[PDB]
Amino acid sequence: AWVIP
Amino acid sequence: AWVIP
Amino acid sequence: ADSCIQFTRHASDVLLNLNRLRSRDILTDVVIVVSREQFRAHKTVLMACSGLFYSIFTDQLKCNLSVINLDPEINPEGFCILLDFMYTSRLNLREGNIMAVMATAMYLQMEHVVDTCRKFIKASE
Amino acid sequence: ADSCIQFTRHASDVLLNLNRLRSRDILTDVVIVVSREQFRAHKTVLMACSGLFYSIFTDQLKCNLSVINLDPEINPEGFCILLDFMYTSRLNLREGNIMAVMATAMYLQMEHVVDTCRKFIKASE
Ligand SMILES: C[C@@H](O)CCn1c(=O)n(C)c2ccc(Nc3ccnc(Cl)c3C#N)cc21
Ligand SMILES: C[C@@H](O)CCn1c(=O)n(C)c2ccc(Nc3ccnc(Cl)c3C#N)cc21
Repeated sequence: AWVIP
Repeated sequence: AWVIP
Repeated sequence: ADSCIQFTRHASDVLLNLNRLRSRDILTDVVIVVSREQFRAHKTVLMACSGLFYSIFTDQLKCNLSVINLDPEINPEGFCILLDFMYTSRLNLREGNIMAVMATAMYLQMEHVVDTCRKFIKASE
Repeated sequence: ADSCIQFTRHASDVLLNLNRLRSRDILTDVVIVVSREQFRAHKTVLMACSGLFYSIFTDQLKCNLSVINLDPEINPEGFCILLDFMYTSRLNLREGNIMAVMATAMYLQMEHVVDTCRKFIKASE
């Protein structure tokens, strides 16, 4: 996996 | 885009 | 062949187009009912994203239904957020919806969503 | 919301599952006929990957057909390679198939495939 897009 | 996977 | 080339952005471009088809209600083939609230979708995308829908639409009798009613305990907002995640890879997780999102992801059998929900809850304890 | 988190591998995981549905012939809803040769697929994936299929399946009459016959000049191997690319992001481009793949991608209106085919041909001149 999870990221800040 | 195109790459060698 | 082991000599294939690969277009990096292809999978994301396909998903974007499937979400545009959903927005425009094109070739949607099922209505998911969550209490009062109806959501139109593509059976293939739902199966690709959820262990629950994969079990439902591979069943010889349920594969033919055009309406699926979810358990009345399921929150329509939680379902809506998960349906958007299925079609976009983006999860709108907020303090005010995380419990409902996690309970809905457990029901829908979406393993990766459940794991991130658990991590965010554990950080808030 | 602008506060979403994103699962990086989601789009690729969805595409992998759609290709597993195709392999198992699950919820496929169209047969593409290329000369002697029949290919089963999902209309949504074909529309998501091709300007030709997007035009076909958004037409009020053709959206209902369960069989689509392609122009007899289209090579079935070229179509097969492009159908695999649609469901996997991997293109099996070889000296012996590049002309047929490019002609098929031009017909199917797959812009990114046409561009790489052109680049590989230009390098061989
Ligand atoms: C996309 C990724 O996040 C995985 C989502 N997901 C989960 O979490 N479970 C438990 C699934 C269980 C099943 C599936 N769906 C499939 C699994 C096997 N083969 C095929 Cl063809 C499909 C389809 N369609 C997705 C699941
Ligand atoms: C996936 C990526 O490589 C693009 C593939 N492709 C091309 O090359 N053309 C010309 C397309 C022309 C159209 C499409 N498909 C769509 C375009 C607009 N809106 C929606 Cl909802 C879809 C669908 N489904 C894909 C095309």
